Amino acid sequence: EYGQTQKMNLFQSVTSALDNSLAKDPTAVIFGEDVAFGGVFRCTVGLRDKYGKDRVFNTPLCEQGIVGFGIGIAVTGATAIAEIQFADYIFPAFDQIVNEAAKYRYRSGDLFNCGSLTIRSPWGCVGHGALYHSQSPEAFFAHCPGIKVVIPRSPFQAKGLLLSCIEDKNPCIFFEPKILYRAAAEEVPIEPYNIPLSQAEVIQEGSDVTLVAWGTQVHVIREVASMAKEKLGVSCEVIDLRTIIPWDVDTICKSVIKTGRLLISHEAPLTGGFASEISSTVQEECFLNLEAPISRVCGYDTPFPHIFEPFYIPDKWKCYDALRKMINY
Amino acid sequence: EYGQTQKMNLFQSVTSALDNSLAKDPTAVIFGEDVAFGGVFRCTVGLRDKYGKDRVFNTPLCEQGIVGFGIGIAVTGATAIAEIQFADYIFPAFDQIVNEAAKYRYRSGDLFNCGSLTIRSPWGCVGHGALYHSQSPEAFFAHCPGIKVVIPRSPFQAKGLLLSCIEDKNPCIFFEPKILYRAAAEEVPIEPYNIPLSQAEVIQEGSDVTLVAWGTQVHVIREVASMAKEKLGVSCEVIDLRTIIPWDVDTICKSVIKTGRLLISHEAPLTGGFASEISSTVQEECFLNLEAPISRVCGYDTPFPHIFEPFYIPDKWKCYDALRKMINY
Amino acid sequence: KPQFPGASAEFIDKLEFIQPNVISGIPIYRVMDRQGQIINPSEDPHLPKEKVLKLYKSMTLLNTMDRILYESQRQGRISFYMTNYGEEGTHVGSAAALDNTDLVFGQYREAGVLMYRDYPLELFMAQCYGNISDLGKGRQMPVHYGCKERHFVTISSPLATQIPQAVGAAYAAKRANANRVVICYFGEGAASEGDAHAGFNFAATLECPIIFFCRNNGYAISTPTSEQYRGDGIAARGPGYGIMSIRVDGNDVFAVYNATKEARRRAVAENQPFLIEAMTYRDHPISRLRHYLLSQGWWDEEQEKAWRKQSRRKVMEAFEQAERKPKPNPNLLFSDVYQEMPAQLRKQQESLARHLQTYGEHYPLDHFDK
Amino acid sequence: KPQFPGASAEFIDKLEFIQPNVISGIPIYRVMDRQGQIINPSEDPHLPKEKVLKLYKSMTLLNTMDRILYESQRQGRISFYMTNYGEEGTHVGSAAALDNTDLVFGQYREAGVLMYRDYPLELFMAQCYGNISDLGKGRQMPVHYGCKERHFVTISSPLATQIPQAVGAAYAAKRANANRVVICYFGEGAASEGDAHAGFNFAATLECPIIFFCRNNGYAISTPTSEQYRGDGIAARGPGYGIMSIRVDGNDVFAVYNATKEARRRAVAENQPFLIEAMTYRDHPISRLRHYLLSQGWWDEEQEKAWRKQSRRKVMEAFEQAERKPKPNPNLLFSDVYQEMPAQLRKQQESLARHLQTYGEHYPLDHFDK
Ligand SMILES: Cc1ncc(C[n+]2csc(CCOP(=O)(O)OP(=O)(O)O)c2C)c(N)n1
Ligand SMILES: Cc1ncc(C[n+]2csc(CCOP(=O)(O)OP(=O)(O)O)c2C)c(N)n1
Ligand SMILES: [Cl-]
Ligand SMILES: [Cl-]
Ligand SMILES: [K+]
Ligand SMILES: [K+]
Ligand SMILES: [K+]
Ligand SMILES: [K+]
Ligand SMILES: [Mn+2]
Ligand SMILES: [Mn+2]
Repeated sequence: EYGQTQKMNLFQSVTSALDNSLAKDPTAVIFGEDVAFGGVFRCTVGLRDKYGKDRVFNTPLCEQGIVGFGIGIAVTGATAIAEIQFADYIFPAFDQIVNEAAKYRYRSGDLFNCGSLTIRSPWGCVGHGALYHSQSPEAFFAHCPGIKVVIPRSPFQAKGLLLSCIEDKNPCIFFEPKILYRAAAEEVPIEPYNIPLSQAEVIQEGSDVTLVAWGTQVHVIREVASMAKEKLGVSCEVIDLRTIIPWDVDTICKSVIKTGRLLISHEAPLTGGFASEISSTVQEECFLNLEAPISRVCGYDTPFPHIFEPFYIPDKWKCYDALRKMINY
Repeated sequence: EYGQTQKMNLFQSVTSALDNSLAKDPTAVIFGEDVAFGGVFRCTVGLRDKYGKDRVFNTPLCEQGIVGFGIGIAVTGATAIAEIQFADYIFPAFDQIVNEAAKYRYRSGDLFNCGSLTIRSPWGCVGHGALYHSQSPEAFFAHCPGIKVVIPRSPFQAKGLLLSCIEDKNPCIFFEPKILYRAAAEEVPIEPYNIPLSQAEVIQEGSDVTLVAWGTQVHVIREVASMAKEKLGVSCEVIDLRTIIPWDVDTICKSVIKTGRLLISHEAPLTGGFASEISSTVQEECFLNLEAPISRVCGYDTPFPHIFEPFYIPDKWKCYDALRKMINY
Repeated sequence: KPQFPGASAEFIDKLEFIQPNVISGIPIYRVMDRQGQIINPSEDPHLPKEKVLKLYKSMTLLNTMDRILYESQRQGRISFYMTNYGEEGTHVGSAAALDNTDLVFGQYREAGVLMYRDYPLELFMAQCYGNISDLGKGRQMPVHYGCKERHFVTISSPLATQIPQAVGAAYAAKRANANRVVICYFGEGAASEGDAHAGFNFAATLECPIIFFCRNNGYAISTPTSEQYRGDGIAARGPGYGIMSIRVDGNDVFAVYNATKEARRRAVAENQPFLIEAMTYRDHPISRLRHYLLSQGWWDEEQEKAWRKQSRRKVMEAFEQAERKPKPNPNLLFSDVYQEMPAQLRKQQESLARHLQTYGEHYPLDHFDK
Repeated sequence: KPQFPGASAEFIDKLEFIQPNVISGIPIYRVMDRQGQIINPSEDPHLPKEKVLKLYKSMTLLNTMDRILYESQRQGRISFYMTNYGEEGTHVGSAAALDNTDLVFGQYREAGVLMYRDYPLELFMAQCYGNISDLGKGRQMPVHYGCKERHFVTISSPLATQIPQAVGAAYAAKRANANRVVICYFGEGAASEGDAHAGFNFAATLECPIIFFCRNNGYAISTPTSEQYRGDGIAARGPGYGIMSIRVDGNDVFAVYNATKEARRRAVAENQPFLIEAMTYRDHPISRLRHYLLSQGWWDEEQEKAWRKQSRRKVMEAFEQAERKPKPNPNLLFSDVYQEMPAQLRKQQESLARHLQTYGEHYPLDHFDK
């Protein structure tokens, strides 16, 4: 379908995406803390030697500066791919993102824009990251019209989605599940390709219950579906949301009209998490089809803990038990 | 009930709250941009002359500094009441709030805390504030365990709620609806009093539909209830949520079990707004009681516009039309 | 001999703290005195008459427009207005020293830059009124000007955010290699924000052709500079970032012009940042330039009278046409959030159209287009 | 004579940019040479033997603990570890110059401060293991130490956030009037964050008794200082904020001690900030102090051997007890989010307890308390 492939883990598929972008776009540059030597998660290995020190470069240690700087590059029409080292450290740049990047086009009547900006950032739990190496900030950004928030589940998905972000004419935040960086490899096309933004993917068809998740949590719900089928005779539709905003309301609603049941899962805390937006929307569009309450299986409403991580995450047993109760409602 | 009262508009009730706090707490200080001369909305008039220039003082123009500074004061046990000049300008401090203030107690095992910190900020639309003088940021903060977010509907409510924030042993954000600062006065007790946090108030009992809102939008839904009763024969229960997080789930659920219908309204954009958290929660607890889908009548998913404000806000006609459709479902 | 990678320095064998010199700070560069007299002939730029008259007419025309729109604001005809008083010479003198395609970022006090680049009175007015002629589509508060044609990036209200952005634009210009500087205006108040620190440092380490233009008028709203900083103003910060810095008399268009011309020349050639701090008041740039014109034989009372009259009429013609224009179609509240309109945003647009069909009598529809 | 409120300055009649001096920067203060010899007798603090031996033993005991926990991290027994190598003298020398109740904010390289204030090996270890003895309740990553009893504010991972906080604590101390300084440690990397700019400026304008202690080791992870700033290190920034500044040899405990003692004395008396920049390497503080001890007759090979042995045993006793302790009860994941536990958080706590009753065989329950 896509030409020659090779086995890549998530970090290598990111490098491949970034390589293909620099090769085909003479304006593109990549910048952030420690990107020159290859990055702390190895996502930029070899790019500076290949493309030059004026295209792949270190900034001072200042997240609000990195984002402000990226916006100014994009204001001239050049592709700016900014890295924030951990998603937990995106918050200093929150005003640059929310008040500036997201509103740049609207407030100028489209005289100016920073659509050629993409911010990439490692995201999600890692087993031992505790408070500041584990966060999933996507719900903070979902409430800000004018930006796109995109999260891949795999290497193949990551390269296609990142290329779409980079080429999309809106400022994009691309969150890379850091626990997958060195996890299993899959086949990833060597040459550029795109996966559409704002499109969910039904990765497994089912008739009894719709499961929705994104990032690593997609693999958790796939396993939950397997446990449901085997232990309960229950047929799950598994959906990778992929784009957080603008999200693919139609695919989720069409699945729930078929099943009549929805469970949404995410690592981020329950309160204010993005599952509440999906739940309240599906409740509005599929009210008459709902056999049971939409269930949200999320992290607890606490900061992300070090030694208690195993008890914090919405793991497959947590999801399975909720699904079981939902099936019995 | 509360001793001697006098007529106060919202800004005067804030000054009264702040006066009473400084009088009774020798550690309390108030600081921010332009607070010394009385503030740009007059909330600190007379306090510096009364309490001294070391207790009521101007900071440099730096929101991340103001919040960081307030946290450090509170770390020693002293009351720190920080002002951010417009809620739209709270974002530079977002990392100080979310990563620092909210997590201070948890991450230290309660060895250290900044519970004696309160951040107050003008909030909500004002007729002509456009993008950066109109915002309602409360949903951004609702997804951050460890802080409290509190929004009053009136002068009486504002003083009682602000005193509770200031004395509460958790970092609090108090959002003051700036359109009410100079609006109608009401009777406000001269001496200190408290209104409990995390408690909604049923301001008008009803049997057909529950309306929920906070801030200025409470007055809008009160009017909607009056239009429903007169035009439709419909009996509305009107609820002021007051505290955004931790919110009063019980009062909202108990009302919806009685009515079977819920409409939530807020000025903030629909997607990711706090109505989705309320809706998804009530859907979970009151699933079997729901006669119609929970309706959310919110600002549009755009930045807050200057000349189009009249068409943007979730006004009484917007709310009324949704209520009408919900009643007919 | 010290072997530390962080700093190039000798050893010292005695304990000695470095004291700031704030009592005798960076001196203030001046070309003409308060009587419009050139102090040092070798510093005279000898600008030609046509150009000096354009500086004078731009400053005064701005001041005329300020008077009228300030009154408009007072009567609530417009909702907000920031004036340019005391700032006319910093803006027109610096603008005159740029190339026309040099990209400008600023905030609230930069209307003079646009005036010098011949932005139509009609468009200043359209923005303050949010009418159909506004390219900003009436979306922002008044005085939030932007012009793509005149390389003037749209103003936003959050202070200092444009400073690291201006650095990114300067970096991109460096790579594009077509000999352009960026200038970035901000007040002394805004210089306290973390974003100023970000921008100054990124410009120096990334080697960007940018002029930082700080307007120091001694006040940020009610806050005197004694509450804003304790060093020697903003100019003394520049050297600590590795930035070449100068302080100038903001009431002297020639001093502002000279420092900006030289900062532009060296920024573009060397790819390095320059910091100008222009001292102003919250002795006036217009009257000082007026005295200069008279001593040259280049202006007189009769021309001054005729010009006050003509510029008042031009502004009033614009003002009245601006007030009489309709506002943009309310549909424009939904476009440009993203480049394309997401299907869910379009649904909100359609729900508004549906709403206005039933409830339209309750909205101010007669003032809006279509 | 200039009449500008923003700056105290003369006029100048010639155009002159201010150039940074980075080639010959603020000189590096040194008390003893690389052979442990006092260079300038009038600068010798003449610390008594007992105190100098405590500095030496604290530095070496830290270094012993570093060796072992670094190995522990390598084998995945602990998940993370930051060492203190090259930083032992900046931390133990500065700590020795403080009063015991002076409040300390820092980050990753400040374990030596705690070691000097006699923090138990058991508690260093309990934190890295997240075991039941941790007062932090196992909630943060390893090396995120805090001790309320020893006035050492709990470390958090986001860089530079503690700098404006340390300023607020210094302000509150000023008002409380009981003669206390705050010290705030950060690296040269973290000094690029907007929060450093915030803290430095607030300290100067609000007149706070704070010492800013910047450790400049030439690197932030992979980033050399040539990519971090272009001025003369961090010390040259201090004066631009109105802050008294000094640069010291971070390998010289006596230089660090002297500068900190004098900064503390003047900060508390005058209520004003001081900036110390200590130059280190990413020639060693331990071996330099060792040479000094030998020249005094205060240490020898036999004591060095006996001390290496005893400190290795103390660390290994702590290490093994730390590994054998259970982890805290999983209920502690829910407490201290707020001071009280909100009813909805308690409901989540109860749902976990319910979950673990059915599915407990799938969780590592045998390592956790109750
Ligand atoms: C981030 C932020 N905080 C606060 C404000 C409110 N504000 C608008 S102008 C101003 C003072 C700006 O002072 P300065 O930068 O000195 O410019 P000047 O008004 O003197 O020209 C303030 C505090 C704002 N627009 N943005
Ligand atoms: C806000 C933020 N951004 C990035 C990081 C990742 N990070 C951890 S240490 C470090 C380098 C810090 O360098 P410096 O301040 O020089 O201290 P040093 O490690 O040299 O002692 C970085 C970038 C972080 N913890 N916080
Ligand atoms: Cl403003
Ligand atoms: Cl880190
Ligand atoms: K993009
Ligand atoms: K509080
Ligand atoms: K701005
Ligand atoms: K920190
Ligand atoms: Mn100013
Ligand atoms: Mn360093």
